[PDB]
Amino acid sequence: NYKKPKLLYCSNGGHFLRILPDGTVDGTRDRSDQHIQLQLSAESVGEVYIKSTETGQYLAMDTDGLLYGSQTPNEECLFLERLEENHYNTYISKKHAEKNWFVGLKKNGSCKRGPRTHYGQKAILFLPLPVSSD
Amino acid sequence: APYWTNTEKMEKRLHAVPAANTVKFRCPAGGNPMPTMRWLKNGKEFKQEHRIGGYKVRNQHWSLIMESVVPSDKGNYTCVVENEYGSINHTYHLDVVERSPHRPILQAGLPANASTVVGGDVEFVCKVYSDAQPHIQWIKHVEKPYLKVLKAAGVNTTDKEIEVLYIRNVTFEDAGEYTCLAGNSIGISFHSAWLTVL
Repeated sequence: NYKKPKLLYCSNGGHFLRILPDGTVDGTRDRSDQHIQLQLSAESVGEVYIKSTETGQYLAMDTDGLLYGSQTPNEECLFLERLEENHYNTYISKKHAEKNWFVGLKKNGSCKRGPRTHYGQKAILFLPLPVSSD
Repeated sequence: APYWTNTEKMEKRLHAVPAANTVKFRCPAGGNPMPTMRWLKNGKEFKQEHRIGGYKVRNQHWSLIMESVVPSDKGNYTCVVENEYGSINHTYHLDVVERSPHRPILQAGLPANASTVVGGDVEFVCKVYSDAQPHIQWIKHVEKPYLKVLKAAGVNTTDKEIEVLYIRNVTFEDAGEYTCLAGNSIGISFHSAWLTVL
């Protein structure tokens, strides 16, 4: 929904998307941790910039693959609110439209990279959930 | 003396997964003997029937999966794996989501038309709603032929400046129609506003 900061669950391993203060991005399961609270906004129709509410870092790879959090609203942070008919969402890089880099979840809570995602994955389908056990 | 055997993916405690999908809870384990098993969704026993389409089980690698999911079977679901020598168990929360891949829904009746003396001025309002996160903007038909834009969203202008127009010392400049564009991938449309001005 619009309203709230919401969390990104990726079904592969279930991980929630969380941005640690040093800038690096993975997911793990405890939903007490402080950095999975994200609220989203739109520069435009197609895309969204995601930011951890408490520490104020957006998500931005660069060609990199290396899923990092940037301090600046820059040309690294802007990925696609993809809603596929299986109702999960997904998110793929600004940097391109090139070759489907997408946001992932390796089964072990260590996703990366974008060269090796595409060809599936189940690593990529995310759900927006609420704060609570609502 | 029963024991859970290969944490395959018990580290997947949560399974958020959209309506009608399915969803596989496994609880292998072991111990001598075969441990009768049973299962719990936040309480005492859960059987079948309490779901239409039933259940179907495996007392063969003992686990559970079911399928075409709906929101009313929400909750925590508990492995329990016992013999005479003890018992083990695990618990899985299930979170059924429901998306509407339509484009933003707009409240009936907004924004509503208004009027005040010049030098005064009053507002028109838009309400978000609600899934594919919308990108939002108002326009007005002036100029000789097209409308021209209020100012964007994601423009670094947040939850506050949210159109909620503000019209300082309302001139007759402003005279005309005001409309409310907010889109996602599905498309976009809304209703609209004229100002009855003095």
